[PDB]
Amino acid sequence: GLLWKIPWRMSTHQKTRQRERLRNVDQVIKQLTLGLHVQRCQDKGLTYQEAMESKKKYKPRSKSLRLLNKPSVFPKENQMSSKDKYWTFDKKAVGYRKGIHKVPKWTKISIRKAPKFF
Amino acid sequence: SRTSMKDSAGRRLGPKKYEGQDVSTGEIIMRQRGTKFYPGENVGIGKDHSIFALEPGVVRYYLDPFHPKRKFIGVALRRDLKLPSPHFEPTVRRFGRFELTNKRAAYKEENSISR
Amino acid sequence: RAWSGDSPYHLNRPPKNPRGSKAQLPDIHPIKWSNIPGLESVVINCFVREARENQLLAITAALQLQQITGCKPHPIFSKNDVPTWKLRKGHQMGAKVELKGKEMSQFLSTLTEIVLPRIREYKGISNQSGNRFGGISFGLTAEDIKFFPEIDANQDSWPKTFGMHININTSAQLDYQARTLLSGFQFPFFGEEK
Amino acid sequence: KHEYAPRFKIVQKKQKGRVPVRTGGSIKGSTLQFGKYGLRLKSEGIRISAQQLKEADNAIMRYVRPLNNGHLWRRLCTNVAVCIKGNETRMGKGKGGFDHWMVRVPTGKILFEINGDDLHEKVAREAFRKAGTKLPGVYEFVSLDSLVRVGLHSFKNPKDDPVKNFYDENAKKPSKKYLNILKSQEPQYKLFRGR
RNA sequence: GCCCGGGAGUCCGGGCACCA
RNA sequence: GAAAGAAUUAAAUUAAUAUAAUGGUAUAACUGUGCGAUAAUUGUAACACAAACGAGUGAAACAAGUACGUAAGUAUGGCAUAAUGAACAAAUAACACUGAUUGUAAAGGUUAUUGAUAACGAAUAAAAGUUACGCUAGGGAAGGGUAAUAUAGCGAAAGAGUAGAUAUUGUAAGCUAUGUUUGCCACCUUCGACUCAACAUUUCCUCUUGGUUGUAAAAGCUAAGAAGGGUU
RNA sequence: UAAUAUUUAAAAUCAAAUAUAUAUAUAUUUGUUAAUAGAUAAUAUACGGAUCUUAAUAAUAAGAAUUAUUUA
RNA sequence: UAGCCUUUAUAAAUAAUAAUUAUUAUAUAAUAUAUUAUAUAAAGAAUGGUACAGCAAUUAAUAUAUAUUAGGGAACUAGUUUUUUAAUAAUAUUAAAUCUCGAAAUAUUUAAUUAUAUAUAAUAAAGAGUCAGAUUAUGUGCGAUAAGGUAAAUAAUCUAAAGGGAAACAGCCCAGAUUAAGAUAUAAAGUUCCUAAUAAAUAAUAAGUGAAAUAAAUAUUAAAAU
Ligand SMILES: [Mg+2]
Ligand SMILES: [Mg+2]
Ligand SMILES: [Mg+2]
Ligand SMILES: [Mg+2]
Ligand SMILES: [Mg+2]
Ligand SMILES: [Mg+2]
Ligand SMILES: [Mg+2]
Ligand SMILES: [Mg+2]
Ligand SMILES: [Mg+2]
Ligand SMILES: [Mg+2]
Ligand SMILES: [Mg+2]
Ligand SMILES: [Mg+2]
Ligand SMILES: [Mg+2]
Ligand SMILES: [Mg+2]
Ligand SMILES: [Mg+2]
Ligand SMILES: [Mg+2]
Ligand SMILES: [Mg+2]
Ligand SMILES: [Mg+2]
Ligand SMILES: [Mg+2]
Ligand SMILES: [Mg+2]
Ligand SMILES: [Mg+2]
Ligand SMILES: [Mg+2]
Ligand SMILES: [Mg+2]
Ligand SMILES: [Mg+2]
Repeated sequence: GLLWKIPWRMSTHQKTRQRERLRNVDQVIKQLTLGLHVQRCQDKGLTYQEAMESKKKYKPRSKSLRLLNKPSVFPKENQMSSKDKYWTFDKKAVGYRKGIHKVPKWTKISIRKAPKFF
Repeated sequence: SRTSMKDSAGRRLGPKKYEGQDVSTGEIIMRQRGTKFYPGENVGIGKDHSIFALEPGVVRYYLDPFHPKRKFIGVALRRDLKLPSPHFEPTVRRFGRFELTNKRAAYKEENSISR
Repeated sequence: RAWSGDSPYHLNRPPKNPRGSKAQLPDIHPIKWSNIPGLESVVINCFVREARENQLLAITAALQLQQITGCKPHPIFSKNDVPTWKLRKGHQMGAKVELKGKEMSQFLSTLTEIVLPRIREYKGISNQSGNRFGGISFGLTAEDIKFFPEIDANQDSWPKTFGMHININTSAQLDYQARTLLSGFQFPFFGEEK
Repeated sequence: KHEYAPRFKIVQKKQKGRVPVRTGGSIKGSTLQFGKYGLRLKSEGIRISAQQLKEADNAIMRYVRPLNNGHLWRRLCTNVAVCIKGNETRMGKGKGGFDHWMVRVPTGKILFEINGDDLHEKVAREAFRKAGTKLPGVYEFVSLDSLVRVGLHSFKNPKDDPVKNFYDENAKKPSKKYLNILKSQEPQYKLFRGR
């Protein structure tokens, strides 16, 4: 019909970009957590520097942040597998897999955890 | 009838007022077929099994120990207090009538009686 | 039977119906001093089938029952519909009487001393007739009913007579016990082998 | 006797649906619960029609017939009725007429298994290969000690799994309804319900 | 609904209004 | 230790529900019974749900009277969701509201009720065809896609083949390719003959070759290369 | 160590890494084949095209422009 | 007509939008086996029955040198055994648009708090246009798991959107042009030349496979693991 010339693989450059994006997302989360921790420290009664130093850093309480922190639910880039950085689970593909770059707004969308065996 | 093609519209039944929400006496809370929810404190039930508020207050959904395997919707009279209210503690009533200060009005009220 | 909790679906599940049957069964308690077999009640049901046509027959049957027993029967209506036999619901057909206490004892005595003996070829109750929780049943033909005292005294009065079933409920846990008990009251069980 | 023609009372048409790609890792129908050697699906889930199944069955049967005390059992039944429109007709004017029966087969499911003291495993394997040729997927031979297909490039052993008691779990972390029931059971409530 | 023809009742066929 | 009572627990459920299906229902709405035929009453109905409007749905409360109930209370028809139809014009009653000079009336209005527009928001009380003799305004409100069918090929091999699946054959089922057929979609609005042919190869002949208990030879059959020339 | 019959797996197992008490234990995370054929029509080859696969002897010097995992 | 848009304005106006707290459990500390504070874990107030998961009940399917119920055939002298036929029961296994006993995420959604106020909501007086949409992705119905097909659902873009990339390109990937300027960050995409910009590392490939549109069963050859 109408030619949408989009390849089934990604170029190395694309892959690298994807990786970078993933890393950035992780970093954002990390930063958020750090901020929360330092706020907690300040509330308790410490300085900024002191808070930064502290061995026992506080985990976040809010559900979403906690979930993000868990690597079971939301892996970090170094943890993540090759097969999940550049492919998603498609319920109706051959091999039940599909290049992430096919997913509508893949540059914004985050999607790490494919199914366990698929 | 080679083709079918008939059907009725959706009935829009369901919860119309959620836990924590402030109702006013009369407001419909839940629409339903049958009683999936039962009337609780300060709540009435109409011909459709529609649950509605009898008093101004806050809507709550609860499980009543006295009635296992039944879900309740009720109106707590004020927000702070829980609704499957302690069985022996005195029942929190509203009264909710104002007194006729205006003297003429009061007089009129005094005068008026049953037929 | 309760469900094995080896899966989360078993959680709020209704239990499995008994391995053997659909219905649940009672516990058999040992026969001690507190729960010896005894006669509980005697139910007589005379479902006159010819009453599908003639409704007066039902009335006559009821009267006969009353005469036999000395306590008011209750009408038996046709509970089902079926075309093969001419049967339609809402039709009085026969009478049913619940006998208890002294009256039931009296009835049993009458059955044993007079009727069952007088019936020509009677070889006794069948041993297979156990309800299985200590209940026993047997029939009487239309002819045997003539042998009752209240009917025998006036054969002129009773042209038509109607056969009946007799059910006997006992405090027995099992059928064999019940039949033994019945034998004590002079009931011949020479009908068969258990 | 009628796995290929299930006798439903009300012969009713059925929406096409979709073949499940059991993502929670089902393992159900994927093990050979009777029989020695089996035939499993290796590829993506597929809709196998009754005719195909029958043909496969017949192919297998010729291998079994010779065996003394040898038999074949069929693990799946064609339960979904398929309606097909006449080729000549155009779009519209409702759904077509009942054509045939099919079965949705997930990725790792066993179609058939066999057994028969006499049979050499090689022969069985051959038979299953032959059967495969009649079916619309790609198939694999399974033995009594071959690990279960979960995904399409992933396996597992059913013996290695969490043997839980779920009542206990519930008790540990209870639902609201259960709690309510418990409360009700507790003395005062029981006393004062006054039904 | 009202009026006929084949004391009341049933069962049938005619009309006469109503026809917005 | 027994008898009786009060029960309680379990199971409750597809039985029953005026009536389809769904949701509910034993604390019963389900069943039985007493009284009662009364809430299948009368004015105001806030406020919600729903909702374009017209409509619809639940309904607290105020007042008037009634039924049952020791009382608490409960009843504004039916366990719930279908069971329906606007205005206009007519018709019947009530109202005391106007009464075209005044008084009566007529007529209109208010309240209550009646019959249908099922194309069911109903164009009129009242309405079918044909035009290839047609005309006007407009709209498009074989190609492209698909490959079910078709043709072609493969994989596996039931079975033929005087024996032996695989010389030659090759059921039904499998996997594909082509866009040469019959269709489907609606992006988009003529079959033959003559003349001249160009291109392709899935080759009919001619050239080379492998297989052929079915290559003795000659004729064949089948397969590989091959489009140079030719193909009434 | 030869031959032998399957399988193409990190589920299990092993290795490595991260988080919890911590030289261990617990929990999570990641790591398991490749070619060739099958392969095909009509204006013209058709990765967009050029073209790209490296080699001593010698280059102040080329060494994938493919596929997979990465770095700056 | 409502929906979506605009103009002017109103206020004992923050009602709007977004998130958080709200629950359960464990550990520690303090008071009276409870309450508070701190930490940690848990898909964490209330509403729900899709996926997934399941075969319970309902509807369907399979297997028994198993049990029962009768029948057919059979041996010896009606009794009996075996071979079974069907049904029911038992045990095991299975699936479904109109089965869900377990059961997500997304979702609907509440009060207070915090953030958005050159901001949002509500209302009042005025105006419109629109009511043949298209594609992409996801989950579907119809079709044959055909269609650049058709019908709806969710999101985006196009419609009405220029710019960079996808060779060319409505709908893809990024990004919204007030006007310039061109120093610095860059997005998606790329970096031998055409053509703006590149150097490395480890493997694999010898087919030009492949190099921005992956063609299947199957066969052959090799390689690992047991
Ligand atoms: Mg394009
Ligand atoms: Mg509906
Ligand atoms: Mg399923
Ligand atoms: Mg029901
Ligand atoms: Mg009622
Ligand atoms: Mg309205
Ligand atoms: Mg009309
Ligand atoms: Mg009309
Ligand atoms: Mg007309
Ligand atoms: Mg056409
Ligand atoms: Mg075409
Ligand atoms: Mg050729
Ligand atoms: Mg070409
Ligand atoms: Mg290129
Ligand atoms: Mg408008
Ligand atoms: Mg559904
Ligand atoms: Mg229109
Ligand atoms: Mg379209
Ligand atoms: Mg336009
Ligand atoms: Mg643009
Ligand atoms: Mg826009
Ligand atoms: Mg702008
Ligand atoms: Mg190439
Ligand atoms: Mg290509």
